[PDB]
Amino acid sequence: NTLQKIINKPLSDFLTSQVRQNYHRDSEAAINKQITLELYASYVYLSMSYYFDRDDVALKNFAKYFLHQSHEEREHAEKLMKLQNQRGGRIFLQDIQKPDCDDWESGLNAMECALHLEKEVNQELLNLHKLATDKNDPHLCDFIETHYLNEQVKAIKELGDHVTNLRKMGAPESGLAEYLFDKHTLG
Amino acid sequence: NTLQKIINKPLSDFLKGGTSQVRQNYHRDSEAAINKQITLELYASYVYLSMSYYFDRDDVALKNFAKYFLHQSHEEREHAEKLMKLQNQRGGRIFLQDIQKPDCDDWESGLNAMECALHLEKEVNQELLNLHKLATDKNDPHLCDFIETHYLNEQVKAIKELGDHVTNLRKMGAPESGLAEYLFDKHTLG
Amino acid sequence: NTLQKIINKPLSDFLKTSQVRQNYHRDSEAAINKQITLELYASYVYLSMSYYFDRDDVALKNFAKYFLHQSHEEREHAEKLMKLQNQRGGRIFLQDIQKPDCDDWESGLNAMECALHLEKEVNQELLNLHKLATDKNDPHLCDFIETHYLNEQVKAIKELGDHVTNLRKMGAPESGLAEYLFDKHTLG
Amino acid sequence: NTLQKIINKPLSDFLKGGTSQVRQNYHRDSEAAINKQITLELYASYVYLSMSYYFDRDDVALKNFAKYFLHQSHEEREHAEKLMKLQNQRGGRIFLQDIQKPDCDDWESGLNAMECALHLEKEVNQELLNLHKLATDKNDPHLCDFIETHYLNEQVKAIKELGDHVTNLRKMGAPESGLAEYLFDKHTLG
Amino acid sequence: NTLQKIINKPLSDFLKTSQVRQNYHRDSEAAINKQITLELYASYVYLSMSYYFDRDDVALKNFAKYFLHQSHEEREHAEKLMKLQNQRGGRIFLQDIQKPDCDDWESGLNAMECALHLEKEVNQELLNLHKLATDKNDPHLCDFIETHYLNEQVKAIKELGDHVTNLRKMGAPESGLAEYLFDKHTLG
Amino acid sequence: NTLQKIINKPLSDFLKTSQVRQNYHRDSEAAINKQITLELYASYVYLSMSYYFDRDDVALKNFAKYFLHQSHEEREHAEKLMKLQNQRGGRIFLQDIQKPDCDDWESGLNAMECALHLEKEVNQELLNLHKLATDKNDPHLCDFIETHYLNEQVKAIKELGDHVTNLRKMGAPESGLAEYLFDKHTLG
Repeated sequence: NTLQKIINKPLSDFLTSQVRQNYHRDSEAAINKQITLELYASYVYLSMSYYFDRDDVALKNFAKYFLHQSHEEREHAEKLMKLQNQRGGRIFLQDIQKPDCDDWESGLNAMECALHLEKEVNQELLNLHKLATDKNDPHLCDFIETHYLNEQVKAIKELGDHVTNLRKMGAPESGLAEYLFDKHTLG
Repeated sequence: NTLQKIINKPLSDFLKGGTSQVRQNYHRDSEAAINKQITLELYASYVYLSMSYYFDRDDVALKNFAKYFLHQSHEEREHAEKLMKLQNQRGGRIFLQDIQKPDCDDWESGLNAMECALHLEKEVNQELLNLHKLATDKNDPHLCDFIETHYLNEQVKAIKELGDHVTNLRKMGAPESGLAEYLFDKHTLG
Repeated sequence: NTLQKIINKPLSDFLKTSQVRQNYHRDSEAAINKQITLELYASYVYLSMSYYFDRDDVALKNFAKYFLHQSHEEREHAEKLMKLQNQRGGRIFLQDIQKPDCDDWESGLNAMECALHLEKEVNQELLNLHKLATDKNDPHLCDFIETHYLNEQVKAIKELGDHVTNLRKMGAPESGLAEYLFDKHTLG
Repeated sequence: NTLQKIINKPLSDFLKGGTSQVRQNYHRDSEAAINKQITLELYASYVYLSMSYYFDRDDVALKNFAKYFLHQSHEEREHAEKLMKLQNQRGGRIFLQDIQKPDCDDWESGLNAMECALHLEKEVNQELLNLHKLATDKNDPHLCDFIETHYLNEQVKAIKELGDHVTNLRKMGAPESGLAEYLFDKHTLG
Repeated sequence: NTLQKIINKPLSDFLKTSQVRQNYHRDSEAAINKQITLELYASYVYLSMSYYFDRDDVALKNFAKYFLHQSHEEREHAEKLMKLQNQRGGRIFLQDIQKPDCDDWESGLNAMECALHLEKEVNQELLNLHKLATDKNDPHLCDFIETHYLNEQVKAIKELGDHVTNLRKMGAPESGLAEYLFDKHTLG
Repeated sequence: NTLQKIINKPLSDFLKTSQVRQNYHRDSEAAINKQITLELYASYVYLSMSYYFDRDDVALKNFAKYFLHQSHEEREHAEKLMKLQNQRGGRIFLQDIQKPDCDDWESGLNAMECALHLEKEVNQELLNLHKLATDKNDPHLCDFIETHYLNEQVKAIKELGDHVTNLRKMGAPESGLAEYLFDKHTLG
């Protein structure tokens, strides 16, 4: 899992200003690591979106839904870069690795992969909050809380709801199920 | 059922002790039965509240089933508040009691929840009819007309709608077809 | 005190795996179920308080309106905790809602004083809930309590203290004129 | 600096003596530190007020520098009023003290004033972070969240903006170029 | 009395050539700096007064609003004197703003009485400032004090005297009902 | 130049029949996937430029806005190319987006010059892509390039050249006043 590979790199791989105060180098590095995760997640959703744009898949609202998710992730990354400059840290950009799948199989499978991805990103934001708590950085703790933590919980709950419905309607075997879910839930 | 335990409790247990300047032709039994009816409406409110957030679960995820029962829970609380208003209007004294928890935490499906709601509404309707019989026997025409205009047709309408909902879900294959409950959630409750 | 009895009940009485569950301890899950019954109980107290002032021998309509509003706010508090429980993957476990401690709230001052004490007892449980979430390293739960309960609780306590003060300075418990004018000028 | 004398004064000197019906989980140290923070915000208000009318002088005459610092002076007074509101909300007692005069009557230029404002905001931010550490140690989550939502990001935003202002003025030749301060006054602060 | 101490400070403590300066004596310049600290001090007293009535054990919201407004008016008075100082070519010389004399203002009546006395003490200094400007043959300074301070001071004194009278006739210091009704009907 | 390494990569590395595919050569499908990578890379470069000027030691807000908008336009270009790939029956093959060459652009002039070079390099690959479509007799792909990229590329290059000229005339990278005034008057 290339996502798990990014999560396992040390903080030193993601590395004085007049504005800097109470901003630990570990926090600065973790913010740069979080930028990479958000940019990667944006790439995964962009890939998912145009998979459903294929003539042999052709689920238009699945495509719209994941495209909007991709733009939300890109917006998260840009707000993290803004925070980095606000605190006096320096942005250190890395390669955005390609997603692990070219073919996402089905609408149910794509929602299951999105649920897994959001829970893995949530764990990193939780570890990022723990690091900011250990470094006594309450401004960074507040930033993570206000902008991410409840947004991840809602995204995870919404993806779980979508997974549950698709499985109860007929799993990926019923192409009728994915079509009707595309119209009635994502429409 | 916890409902039956409330229904079969002696009337005098719904009185504060076990005269208002406004009290007139308001029998102690009627005052007691109004307090009993408040407990039933509050209980029914709790049942629909439990039902509502069952469908809000990530492993059930029927948003309109959840919205529908939450609205019903609020209507029941409103019926109870109006009965408390009536109790004070006639000079009775409100005597509250524990609101017992519902019998289930896990309703099985949209069909089963509709069916349990149908049974609950008929049980509450029966107690409302007994309350009317008591008001007739005590020659309380104001109480009789109060029950008629505010509860009797509303219970009949609720009972008819729940039956329609049960019927439609059964015809689409509700217990087994998750597609049936999904499309009913969209087309009828949405 | 029924409320003290609920507060002293152990966490295990508020219990008995989800695809959305993450970093959600069983203790936090039980404590959310505990807080749900506290808010439901508080809603019941205010409901009782409200219709006491609707009595023909009390007849303070704005006291009644004030407490009925607080009753609906506590119910909304409870419903948002049930929504949170499902958001995090816990299982809602409902208990009996005990009847309020009083049937007769005596006066407007006395009802305000009981409301102040009730809101302070609920605040303590919220602070204990926040402490448990901090120990369990649940920042989302910590933030949820912070944004939705702590400042609202502090504002509720300050408003009730203000009300109790004005009523006492007006001569409330003896002076029925004081409670009438307070009902008109502050709650009206 | 007069600021450092306030910061290093013992906590108990910011208490009235040296229980409210609403007081709950509000430690004496927190009550003292809120009174200390009020003195700092009032001091910062005085500093920006002195800065503002320096640029209003006929021999300085930078109208937008004057408007900018006067607005900052009003924001600081507003922070102090809100802390007095919080003190009463939690049952503490407001204890005021002398607002010491600023250290300068003659700020040297627009750049120097921006730089002194940058230093003052970082000094106040540091005391706000110490106040948060104290509220954490006393397990006061309401106070922690109050400081977070109302001061911490606002201080970071103020600190970033002042740094931008200092940077731009230095790049245009601010200390020596009066043209630089004139055009910055027009294009950035106007 | 901190205010008496400021008033008794000599003019030389409020000092230490401009192209705009004309007919502006160093005495007038020092007296403007003195008046600035008086208005700043008065703003501090009213601020203290305001949040005394915001206390949960006082809880008179319109008293608090009234005094907070007066605090901002005194601050605006001070800022206009700083603008005048620069208009005439003087140099602003800021001093410490002393803390108010009281922490506890006792009651609404007592706060109004202290406000009346404060406004009368500031009025005296304004009249002394106008007298100095007349002796120095500074008609612009005389006119500035006339249009911006004298009638506003007289109106402030008359309004506070009215307030003190109504509170006393209502039974203010003993009767908490009086101060509550005055807060609602006159300040509300 | 990381850009050149992408440009010099063979077409076979950009490849991993549909009912809609018609007259769509495998080389064109691969070259579309290559152009997607180029537009995504350019988006990354402009995003890096944008937040360079957002730094507190650079602090040119309109430079930052100008490049952020350019970064969104490049990403919009990439999304329309993926739409084209699916329209013609090709299969999107995504690759790593390489990090930009510089973390630290030196100034507004240097960033503008680097943008000028980048757009010219992307224009050359679009012209090669048009040449490939011409040789494979793909008039639909030729027209797609003509209408959506060629004139937009020419307009971007002329604008960037205009900006570079003005910045150099005004005082080059040495005048910080020049970059500030250009930021206000041209990019504002």
